[PDB]
Amino acid sequence: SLSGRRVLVTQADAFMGPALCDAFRAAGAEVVPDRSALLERGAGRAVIEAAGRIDVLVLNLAIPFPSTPVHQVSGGEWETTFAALVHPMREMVAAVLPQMIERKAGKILLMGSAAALRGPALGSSYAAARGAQLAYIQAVGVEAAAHGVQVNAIAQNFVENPTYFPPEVQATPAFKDRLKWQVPLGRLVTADEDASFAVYLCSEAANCFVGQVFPVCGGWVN
Amino acid sequence: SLSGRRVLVTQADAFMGPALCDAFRAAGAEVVPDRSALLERGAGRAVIEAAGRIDVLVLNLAIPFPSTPVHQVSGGEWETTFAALVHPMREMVAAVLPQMIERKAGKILLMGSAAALRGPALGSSYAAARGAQLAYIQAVGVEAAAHGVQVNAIAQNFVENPTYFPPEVQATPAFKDRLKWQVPLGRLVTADEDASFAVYLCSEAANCFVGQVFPVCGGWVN
Amino acid sequence: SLSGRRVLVTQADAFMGPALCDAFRAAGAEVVPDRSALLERGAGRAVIEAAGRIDVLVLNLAIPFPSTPVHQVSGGEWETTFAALVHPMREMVAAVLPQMIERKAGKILLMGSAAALRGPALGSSYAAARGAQLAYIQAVGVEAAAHGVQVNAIAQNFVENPTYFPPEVQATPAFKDRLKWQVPLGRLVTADEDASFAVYLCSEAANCFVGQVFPVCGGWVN
Amino acid sequence: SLSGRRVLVTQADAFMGPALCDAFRAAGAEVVPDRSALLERGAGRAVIEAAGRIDVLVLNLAIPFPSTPVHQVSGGEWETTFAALVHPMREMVAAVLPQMIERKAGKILLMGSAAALRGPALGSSYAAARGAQLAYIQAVGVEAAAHGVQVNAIAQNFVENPTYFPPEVQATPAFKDRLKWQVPLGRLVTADEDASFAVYLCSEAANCFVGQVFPVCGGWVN
Ligand SMILES: [Cl-]
Ligand SMILES: [Cl-]
Ligand SMILES: [Cl-]
Ligand SMILES: [Cl-]
Repeated sequence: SLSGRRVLVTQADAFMGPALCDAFRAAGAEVVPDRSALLERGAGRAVIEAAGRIDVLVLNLAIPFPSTPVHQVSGGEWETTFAALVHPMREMVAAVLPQMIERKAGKILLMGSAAALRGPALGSSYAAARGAQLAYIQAVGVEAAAHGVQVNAIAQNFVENPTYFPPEVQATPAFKDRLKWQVPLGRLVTADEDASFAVYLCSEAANCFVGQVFPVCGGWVN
Repeated sequence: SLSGRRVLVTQADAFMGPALCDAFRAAGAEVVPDRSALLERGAGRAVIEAAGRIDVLVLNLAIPFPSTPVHQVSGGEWETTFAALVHPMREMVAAVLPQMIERKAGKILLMGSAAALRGPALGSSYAAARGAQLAYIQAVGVEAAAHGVQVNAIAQNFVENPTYFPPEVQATPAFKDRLKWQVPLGRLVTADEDASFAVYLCSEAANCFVGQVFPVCGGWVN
Repeated sequence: SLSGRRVLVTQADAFMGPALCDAFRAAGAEVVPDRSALLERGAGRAVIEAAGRIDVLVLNLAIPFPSTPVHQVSGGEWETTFAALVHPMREMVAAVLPQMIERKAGKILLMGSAAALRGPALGSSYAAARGAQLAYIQAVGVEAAAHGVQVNAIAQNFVENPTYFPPEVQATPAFKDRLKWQVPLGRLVTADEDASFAVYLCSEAANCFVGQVFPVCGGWVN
Repeated sequence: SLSGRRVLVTQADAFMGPALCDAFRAAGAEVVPDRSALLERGAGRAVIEAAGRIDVLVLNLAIPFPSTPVHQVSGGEWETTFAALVHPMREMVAAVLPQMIERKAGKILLMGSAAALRGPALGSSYAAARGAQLAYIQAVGVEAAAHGVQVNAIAQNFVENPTYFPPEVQATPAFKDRLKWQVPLGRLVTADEDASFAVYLCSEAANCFVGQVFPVCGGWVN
C-alpha cells in the first residue's frame, strides 16, 4: 500500500498521466497532478520546489511525434525536442533527489519510449531525446542505489493513450499491419496495465530494481 | 487477487520454491507444492496430470552449479543437466497448455537464470541449459499470446536462496567482491522481492506480458 | 590474411557452408569442408579427431524449420532437434579446445540463429536448441578468453541461403510482408556479406571479441 | 579496399582519431583529419561543407569524463556536454546525408560509448549524451537504409586511447579491479583492433548493417 505517500505526476493530462493518477489514487496515495508547462529553464525545478515533500516522482513527458526526415530537421526543432523531454527531466531529478537521499528512500519512474530501443523510420530527433532519457535514468539509478533510492524507467510503445495511440491512429491500415506483424501481444497495452506496472515499480516490493529499463510494448521490443 | 486459483510450483523445497509458495498463498491462491523428482521421461507430464486444473504453472527448476571446465565435461554430465532443467520444462508446458488454451486464460512463469544472458567462467553446460529455457519460453509466449495465455520468464541471479546463495557462499571473499564490482544493487535480491515480482507476473494486471524475459539480478545484467 | 591456416566447416553443403568455404578459401586458408552426419554420439568428436590440426572451427549447423505447435511436439522431435544442433556443438568444441589452449590461440565461430533472440510463433523446439547454442558459446568464450582463444557466435536470420531462404520462400507473400514490416534492411543479407563477417570474426583483428553474440539479420533484431 | 574514397574523421587528435586515421590510410583511403572545435552552432555544418565530397563520415567525439554527482550538476555542465557530443553529431549527419542519398551510397560511423548501455556511478550527464548519440544513430540508420546508406555505431569502453584510458588510469588499482571483475577479455581492446572494426563497418562487405549498435568493450557489456 502506498498509503499517505505523495506522488507527483508531470503533464498529468497528457500521455499516461490520467491512468497513472487514477492508479496511484487507487493504491491509496496522495497524488499531485502537475499540469505546468516545462519548457522554460527553471520550470521543472519550480514544480518540485512547490510540491514540498515528494515520495514518488513519475516523469510522464511527451510531445507530438515529429514526421520530419532527418536531413530537413532544424536545429530549433531539435533543441525544442530536448527542451521538452530531456532538460526538465534533469532539473526535476536533481531537485528531488536531495530529500530522498536524506530519507534514504524514494522512487523515481520515467515513462520513456521504446523508440530509444528500436529505431523508427521518421522520429530521429524524438528517438535521440528518448535515448537521452533512458541512459540518464540508468546512470542515476546506479548512483542512487547506494542511498536506498530506486530510479527506473518504463520503455513503452503500443500503449493505449491519447498522445500516441488515439482512435484515429488505430483506424489507419498502417497501424493494423504494424500490430499484425510487429506486436506479439496482438493488441495495445491498456493504459491501466501500464499504470499498474508503474505502481508496482514504485512499491517497496520493487526495492530490488535500480537503474533498470523495463520494456512495455507487447513484445514489439524485448 | 489470485483467489481460488490453483498454482503449481515445481521443486517446491528448492531454489525459489519456499518463497514462491508463501507469496502465492498470501495472495489467496490454492498452492500445489510439488516435490517430485523430474528426471525420468514422463515424470513432468505425470505431475501436471495428477494436478487436474492448473491456473498458474511456476517452473521452479534447479541443480547444483557445476564447476567443470568446458573441455572436461562428459556427455553424461551434459545430458543430466538437460534432463533436470530442460526436458521437464517442455513436458510440463506441453501438458498444461491445452487446458489454458481451452479456457483462453492462464499463466506460465519460468524461474530461469541470468547465466543465459551473461556467460559464466565455469558453468558452460549449466549456461547452455538455462539458455534453452529462456529461448523456449520466448517462443511459447509468442505462440500462446494468440490464445490469451501469458508465458514469461524471470532471468535471475544474486537472489537470496539456499541453492545458489546460501550463507557459506555469502561469506567467501570472491562473493564479497562480486557484489562490490558487479551488482549495482549492492546486496542480494531478497527471496520475497523475487517472489512478489513472480506473483505480479501471474496476475491479470500482467496480461500485457507475453514471451518476455525479465532480468532480476540487482543490475548485474540489464 | 588467414594464410596456411586450417579452417574446418561443418555441414559444408548446407546452410552457410558453401559461402563460408568460398570466403575462407579466398582469404587464403586451408579449408576442410566436412559433410559428415553428426547425429550419433561421438560423430562430432570423430570429425575433429580426423582433422588433426584445427586453427578455426566454424560450427555451421542446421535442420529444417519445424512447423509444429508447441503442445503437439513429441519428446522425440525435441530430442532430435537437440541431437542435431546442440550435442554435436558440445562434442566438437570440447574436442578442439585442448589444442587451441595449448597453442594459446584459436577461433571458434557458431553460425547460430536470431530465433534464440526473438521468439517465433512456431519454432518452439528449434528456438530452444538455438538458445542453448548461444548461451553455451557465451560461457565458453568467457572461459577460453583466459587462454587467448576466441569463441563467438553470429545470430542470424534473413540471410540468403538454401536451407531457410530458398526462392520458394522468397516468393510467398508472407515473406514479402515480413521484409516490409520487420527487416529495416529491406532485403536479405547476402550469403557473402554473412561469410565475410564470419571471416573477420576469425581474424586476428577480432582478438578483442570473446564470448560475444553478433546479430546478423538486417535489423530484424538488434 | 577503400581506394580513392574520402573519409572524414572528427577530433582527429583525440579519442580514437589517431588510430582511425592510420587504419583508414592503410586501407587506401583519402583521409581528412579534422581538428576543428565543434562547440559553436554551425561549426559541424562548416566542417562538412568545407570538405566537399565525403564517402565516409566517422563521428569521433569526446570530452573528459565528468566526476559530478547527479544532484550537483549544473544546467550549464549539462548543456556543454550536449553541445560537445550531441548537437555537432546532428549537424554533421544532416549536412552529409544529402550527397550520400543522391549517390545512393555512403557510410556514417559513430564512435559512441557503452556508458549508454550500462549506467555508470558518476557520469550521469555523460551517459545521457552518449545515449542520445546511440538512439539517434539507430533511427537515422533505419531511415537511410531505404537509400543505400549505412549508418551505424560502435559502443565502446575499455579501449586503449589517451582520452579515457591513458597510463595514469591504467596504473590505479580501481582500474586493475575493474578489469579483473568486469572485462572478460582481461585486457584493454587495443586502439588498432577498434579501428580495424571501424574500417570493416565502413566497407562494402558491411552493407548489410543499418542502424546497428556494435558493443566493443571486451565483454564488459554484451
Ligand atoms: Cl506508447
Ligand atoms: Cl539466483
Ligand atoms: Cl538465416
Ligand atoms: Cl573507450
